[PDB]
Amino acid sequence: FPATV
Amino acid sequence: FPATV
Amino acid sequence: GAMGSMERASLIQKAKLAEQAERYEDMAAFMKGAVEKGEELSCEERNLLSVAYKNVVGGQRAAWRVLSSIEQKSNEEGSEEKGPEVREYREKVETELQGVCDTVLGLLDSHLIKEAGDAESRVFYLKMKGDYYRYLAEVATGDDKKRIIDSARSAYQEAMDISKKEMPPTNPIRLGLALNFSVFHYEIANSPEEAISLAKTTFDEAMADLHTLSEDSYKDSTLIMQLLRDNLTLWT
Amino acid sequence: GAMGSMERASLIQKAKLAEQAERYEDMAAFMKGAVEKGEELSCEERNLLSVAYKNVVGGQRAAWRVLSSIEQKSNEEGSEEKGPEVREYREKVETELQGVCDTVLGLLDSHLIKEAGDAESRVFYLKMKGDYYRYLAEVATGDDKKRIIDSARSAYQEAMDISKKEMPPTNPIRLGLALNFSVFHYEIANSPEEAISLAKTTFDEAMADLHTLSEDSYKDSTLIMQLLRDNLTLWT
Ligand SMILES: [Mg+2]
Ligand SMILES: [Mg+2]
Ligand SMILES: [Mg+2]
Ligand SMILES: [Mg+2]
Ligand SMILES: [Mg+2]
Ligand SMILES: [Mg+2]
Repeated sequence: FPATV
Repeated sequence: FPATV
Repeated sequence: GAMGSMERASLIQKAKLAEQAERYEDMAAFMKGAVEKGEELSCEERNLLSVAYKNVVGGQRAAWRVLSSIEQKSNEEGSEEKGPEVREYREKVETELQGVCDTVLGLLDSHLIKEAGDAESRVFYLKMKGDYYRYLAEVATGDDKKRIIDSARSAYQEAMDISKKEMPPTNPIRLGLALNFSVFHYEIANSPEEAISLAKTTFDEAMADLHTLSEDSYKDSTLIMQLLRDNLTLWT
Repeated sequence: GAMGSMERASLIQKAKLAEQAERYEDMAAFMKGAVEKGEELSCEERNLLSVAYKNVVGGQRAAWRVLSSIEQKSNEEGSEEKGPEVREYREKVETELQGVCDTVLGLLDSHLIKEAGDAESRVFYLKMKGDYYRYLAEVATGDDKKRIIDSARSAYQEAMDISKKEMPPTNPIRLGLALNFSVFHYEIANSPEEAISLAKTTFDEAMADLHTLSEDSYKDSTLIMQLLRDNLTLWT
């Protein structure tokens, strides 16, 4: 899973 | 906290 | 109940899916539905019930402790008055925790314990009864606090009496019961010497019976024995 | 709403307590109550709203992925038929997730976005709108899937247009928007080249502006820049 904020 | 199961 | 229209087997299937998804509130609701079908639970099913509610109430207890600590610091000398909010929110979490405990105790009383005739099932449910009265005792402050504590003690004691008569000293249920009753003595009953004595005697009697066990039973028993040792190390 | 009788300031106070207690469902309910008081949110309050719902929906998304994986394996060649339960429970979690997304989108539409005139607040809310349409897109399969995807794209694009005109390239909101819109391109829009280009250009333009910043602003910006780099490393 890629990083999101 | 002591261990409980 | 909202689970009244779902098949028992489907409830058990979904409890296992909820566990894999770490959806423990769902898992508990599914298992409550399964208990309310009225049939006895198998060992695997008892374990699903225990795991579900242990995780739910464990999170509530952790939150209650965070909020109780903030509240207690709020009432120290020199703390700024900040209104009723901390107490209110601690009370909210507390009431939800009490509700979960009452739900579990209700399942045990109607009618899991009375139908449990085998030592393993009866001791398992009575340990649970002791555990959920113990969680009620952790937050109790009123007229019935001593009675809540004694309800935990009485359930644990009956479970201990059966386990000593009917199960080997390495039985994981007997060991986990003793672990938790020892914690009850230390944290609830203000009896640290009893807590230490019980943990030590339980550990030593299990050690002496390990030679009778297979490799897989040995792994199960020594896991809980290590928790006894861990507590003894914390307490001595 | 059940929070209609609680003071706005008490709701914000309890949201912060819920965060400390890791009670994110409570935190989200408190912040929903605060939004529904109808006043604009401060920066700190916007952050509380974002944190609460990010944690709630993040847990739902994780659970949905576990269940979707089990369901997909259930439909592979040679898998034993096990009935409707996996699909049913995946649908249950999915419907709860959609409900949370609809609640957040409802708060943004009534009326956070239309009252947000400052670039920082408007971009923050439009990023959120893109994010929660993106989560709806992750589970969408029906006639309106393309429209859900375009709703995410349109919100992100408006946010990007404002952020490029009105905020420096190191602004953490601008950076986090770009990070998430890049993920949208990669995971939702089937546009990995656009995802990579956006992440790289965002990173390089921020790098060139770090020299203008204090130590504290530098820490904030470089934290999100590292997430851009992390994604670029995953994707290249
Ligand atoms: Mg039936
Ligand atoms: Mg109370
Ligand atoms: Mg004795
Ligand atoms: Mg008011
Ligand atoms: Mg659906
Ligand atoms: Mg471009």
